[PDB]
Amino acid sequence: QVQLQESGGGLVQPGGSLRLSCAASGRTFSMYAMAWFRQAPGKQREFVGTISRSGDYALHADAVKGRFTISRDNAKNTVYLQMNSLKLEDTAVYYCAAGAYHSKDKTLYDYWGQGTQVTV
Amino acid sequence: SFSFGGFTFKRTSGSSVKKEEEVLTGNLQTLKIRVHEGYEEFTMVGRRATAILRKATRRLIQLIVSGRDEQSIAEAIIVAMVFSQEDCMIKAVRGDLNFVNRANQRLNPMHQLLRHFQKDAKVLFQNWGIEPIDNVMGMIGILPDMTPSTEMSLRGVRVSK
Repeated sequence: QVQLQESGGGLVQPGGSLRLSCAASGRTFSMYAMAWFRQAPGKQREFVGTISRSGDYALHADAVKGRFTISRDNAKNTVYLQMNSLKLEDTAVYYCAAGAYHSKDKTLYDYWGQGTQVTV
Repeated sequence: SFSFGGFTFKRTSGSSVKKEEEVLTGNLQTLKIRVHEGYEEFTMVGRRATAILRKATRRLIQLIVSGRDEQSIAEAIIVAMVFSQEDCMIKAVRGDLNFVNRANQRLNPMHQLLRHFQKDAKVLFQNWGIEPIDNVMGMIGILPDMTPSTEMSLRGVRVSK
């Protein structure tokens, strides 16, 4: 139903900022909860944040809360990830996901993206 | 057994003592409601939804709801919030409530609140409160925007799909 493609990655200096975007081409974008995951080199996928179908209630991970924001525009079928005060430890491939539930389980998300490289 | 909001209520456990209380709405309007004072368990049966309710004196404790549509789950939640008589629901009323419809249909205060939120329940869900949840088998969460969640849910509401 939904395809996902991410953009906005690249090299930034420590303490920089990068707003990631995830464009979706599907039928009912509004009826899908979204999330962002990240996979550091030599490590499994790590939960970053999730967001409600409306966009009002978001939830982030203990390691990015206060520095990262997840937002969505349901009129443009896009969900963005604000990245602030970036660290060398944030260097990883960031993934975009969609599903029915607002969760931290990578298995509950059905439609996934390709990933965009971010290097700090 | 009595009917409320199209749902059939039956007390399965607990006891209560009816007490008349004067409450103040969000639009600064007084109401005389019969408060069932005590702990009670109820079963709610509808055409498209079914739920189990747990309450105390003007406090909803647990609501496990199931249904065929996300709309049918919303119907059961609202009725449970109104039946709970919580202050979060009274203070979410935006306007003075009438006790007589246009076509002379007198209504009791509890049915006045039910019809007000059966119409628009954005204020009720927003200010009801959310709480974190634990991964329990057969029990999922649901947010004020009817978004299912395995991490958060409307306070005391746990959908059992």
